[PDB]
Amino acid sequence: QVLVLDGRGHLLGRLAAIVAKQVLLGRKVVVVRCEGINISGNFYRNKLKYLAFLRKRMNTNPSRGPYHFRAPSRIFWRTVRGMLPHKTKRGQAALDRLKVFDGIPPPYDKKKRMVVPAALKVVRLKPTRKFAYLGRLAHEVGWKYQAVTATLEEKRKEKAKIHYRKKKQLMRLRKQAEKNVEKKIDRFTEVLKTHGFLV
Amino acid sequence: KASGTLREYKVVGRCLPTPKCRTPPLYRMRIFAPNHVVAKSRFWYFVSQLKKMKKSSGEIVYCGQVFEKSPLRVKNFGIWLRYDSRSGTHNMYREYRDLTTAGAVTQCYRDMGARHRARAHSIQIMKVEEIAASKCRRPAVKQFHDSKIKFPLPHRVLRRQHKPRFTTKRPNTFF
Amino acid sequence: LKQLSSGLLLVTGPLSLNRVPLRRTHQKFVIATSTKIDISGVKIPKHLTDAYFKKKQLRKPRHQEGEIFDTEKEKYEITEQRKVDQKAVDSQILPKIKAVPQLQGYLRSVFALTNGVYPHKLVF
Amino acid sequence: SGRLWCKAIFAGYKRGLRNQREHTALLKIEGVYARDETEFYLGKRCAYVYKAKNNTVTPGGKPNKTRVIWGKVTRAHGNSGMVRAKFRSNLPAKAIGHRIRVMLYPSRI
Amino acid sequence: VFRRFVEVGRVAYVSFGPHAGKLVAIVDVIDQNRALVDGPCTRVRRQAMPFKCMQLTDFILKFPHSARQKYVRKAWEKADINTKWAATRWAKKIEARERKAKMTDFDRYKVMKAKKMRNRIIKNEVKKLQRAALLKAS
RNA sequence: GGCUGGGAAGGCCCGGCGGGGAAGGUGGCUCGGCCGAGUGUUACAGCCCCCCCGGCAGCAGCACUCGCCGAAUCCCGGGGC
RNA sequence: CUGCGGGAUGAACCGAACGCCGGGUUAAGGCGCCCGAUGCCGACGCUCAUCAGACCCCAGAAAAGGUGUUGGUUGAUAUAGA
RNA sequence: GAGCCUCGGUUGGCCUCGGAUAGCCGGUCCCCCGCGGGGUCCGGUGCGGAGUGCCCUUCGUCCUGGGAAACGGGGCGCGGCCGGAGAGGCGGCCGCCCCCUCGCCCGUCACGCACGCCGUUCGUGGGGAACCUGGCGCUAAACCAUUCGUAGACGACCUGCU
Ligand SMILES: [Mg+2]
Repeated sequence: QVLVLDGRGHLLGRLAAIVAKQVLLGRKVVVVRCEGINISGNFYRNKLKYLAFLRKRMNTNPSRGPYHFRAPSRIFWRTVRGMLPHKTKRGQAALDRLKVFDGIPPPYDKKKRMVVPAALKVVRLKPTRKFAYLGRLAHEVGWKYQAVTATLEEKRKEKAKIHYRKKKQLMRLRKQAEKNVEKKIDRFTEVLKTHGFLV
Repeated sequence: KASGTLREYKVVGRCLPTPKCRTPPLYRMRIFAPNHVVAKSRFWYFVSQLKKMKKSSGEIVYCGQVFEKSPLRVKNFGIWLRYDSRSGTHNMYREYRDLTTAGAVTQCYRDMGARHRARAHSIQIMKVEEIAASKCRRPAVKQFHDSKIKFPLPHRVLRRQHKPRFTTKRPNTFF
Repeated sequence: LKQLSSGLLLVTGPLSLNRVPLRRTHQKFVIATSTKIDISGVKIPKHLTDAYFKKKQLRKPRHQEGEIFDTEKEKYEITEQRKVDQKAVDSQILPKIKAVPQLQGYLRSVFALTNGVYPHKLVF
Repeated sequence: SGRLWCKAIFAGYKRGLRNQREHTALLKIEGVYARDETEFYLGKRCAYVYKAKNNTVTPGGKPNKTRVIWGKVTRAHGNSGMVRAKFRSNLPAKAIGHRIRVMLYPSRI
Repeated sequence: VFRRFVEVGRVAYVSFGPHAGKLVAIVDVIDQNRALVDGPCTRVRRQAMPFKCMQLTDFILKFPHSARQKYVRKAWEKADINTKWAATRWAKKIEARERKAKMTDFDRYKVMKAKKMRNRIIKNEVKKLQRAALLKAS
């Protein structure tokens, strides 16, 4: 009953608008791997935009001024918050349902994560256009834990490779076992393929 | 003047008969307009621009849509333009490839609006003529004059991005 | 089975299968499926009318004072004639629906909505 | 023995940008995302079920804490499967983005 | 690495539009994203059709680029495009989708029972095979 | 119902006239097993296309939905609020 | 002396003018999220900006340049070989 | 076991990396590397059927009376071996007792059949507070007061005292 989305290959605003709309409808949304987010335009454009945002601060007291979060997950969180009525109680309650993470944390490392084709770079962006990765942008503006995240993601990918190898073995054995006892399930298979299955 | 899916209208008109001139001559024009009501207005505008004739002093003798003779054949159409820019006016010749003459004129209007920011009211259509494979000046039309023409669909960006919005599979662009 | 004089639908699921006796149902509260059994060769009793299924209790002129007057009796009687009519109808209905395979088990099942199932998408 | 109502979400009231009409609610039925599948749900009964501190009566059962506000589907709302609904009492606006069950038995098929 | 090309005589499948889900053959190319199409054996007349709404299969019949609707039909019949298309996995999957769409509640109950038995049998066999494989490994 | 007393299209086609893409053909060359595939040159039609002479029910703004205007030349039925 | 919908904001702008309500439909404006509605399998083209651009009043720019790119006009020469 | 308050809900999916002018699955006759990984070649699909346009589970009960399939499940079943550290907070692998004949097709009836009328059906033995059963373990520290100056407007801070 909770949406888990993989942030790799998704555009910032395109995914943020959809996530905010779903969150306002009472849906619980989890966004994972926020370093895979990419933004349209060359890297220098987005670097300059984030530096210009960094310049924004209260002259009399920067502590009370804007909070420039450097983590990619917090950057995505702020972009989503910009698309919500966060000043109202309803907006805050909706924003409480949102949850973002750098990398893929252990609570969600063993879950299937969905992707939104309406926010993917391969779909929404021309192949000849340039883009910038959110992880590299964050690392060059103050982020500290890019290498640790990369190492943990490599370990997680190795574990996922082991699990996927086991799944391949299980599926291959399942397919062979179906062939072994195909004579005892012929009547069950015929009715399945009569109504539009296994075809 | 606006634009839609234009149709070709043949409009015939003359000045009102007078005792001085018992039998005034008849004039006809080719007008591409969304409907006959605006076709009559365009005919009167062009006739007043050319002849000493106005709507009050004249009448419309016949107004009728001109059907495409060969809608099922692909043809090359040459259109001679007369439009106004921010600066002075200019004369243009453009070529389009379409099944119908009205479709060619609509493509001309769309292309003029896209490339030169020219509205419909600033554009005057002078002559539209069908041309064979030869006598074509624009390489864009000419590159399709090939019996053994081959081209694939390299990057098929999928539609239905909002048909079921959350999916576990990433889409495919190679087909 | 039939539509009565009042316009209500004479409904009867097999008692041995659905535990539904001879009852009336309304059209607006019933989903009509695309599954029909051959019921032409049955004889529904004529005395089974709309006036036959009606309430009888709640008479006025009792004392009414106290913890009494129609809060008791705790039940409604079976009215054994109903059982005779139900048995007579079922003895004819049951073999015809048993002729079609898996039809009795389908009747024993209960319709419900599950995840990913939408009534407008499915066809009934 | 199972669920006999379709899932819907109270998206909000009928409104413009700066004016809100609380006598008509907007519903988001799950699985319907076009102005062509909403014809099935037209006229369907809808209820907003909630619980409260005090006990209330219950038809065919002992008193419970559950109270409901009954409603009716009126018309579709703008090409996206959104449905306009009217209730006997306007929704408390606390149920924004909460579950509203639309029944299946104003049957006409 | 392309195996599908817009060639004169290429058979195309219409994804969406008025003639959705109907085969059609390319006659001539009108523009970059528009071509003259003709569907005589599939109840499709000769009119322009954009490349967006068509996905072309691996069937190509040979006829001149501007044939008058008569020789293309003859080539379609000689090549027997309908039978070849019906033999393909693509049409079988489309028909499976249609069968799923038209399945009634009684048919859904039958399918539920059939899967209920079949999956149990298959998973019992899978467990036995897993035990045998573990025995072989040790 | 009208129109260009609709424009094209579909089928059997018959007796002709010319023109053009450039093909079961030829051919410099190239790629594989005489054939298959790709380019050019004069180029008739056994791949075709277009105009002119003429005639058949097969039509109908056609559920092969290629683009009109419509209603004493217009009526019936159903659903929701 | 005048409320109402839109122009984020608002004297005079656009629409439209006021008894209390229910249903339907519009104007001017809009339909990624805030925010009601394109969650159309919208159509044709143009544009890369290390100062992009994004709607009367209106909240900002000129002369002069660019083989950056996209169309048009005119003029020559090229198998007697540019 | 009652006993107050507060709400959301109304089957789950336990998972590769990934590219888009490309990808998925096996055998790998062949080679290399630590049962597995990598490469060459070969064979099947690709508008994805090893499809989220998807998969998994049935959502009436009980009697006996047959066929197909079959040793599966349960007693918050009891004891060992592990994986999992990013924010693990979940599962996997083995030993011993007892109980049941569960899934699919048909016979066989019986289940307040409450006589048409709404919040039915669950995650939930939900979360917070106060009171009734037992088995296994507990014995205080903080502050004030006093004291000191590495501290200090007052608070605060650094220290000592069976
Ligand atoms: Mg409840």
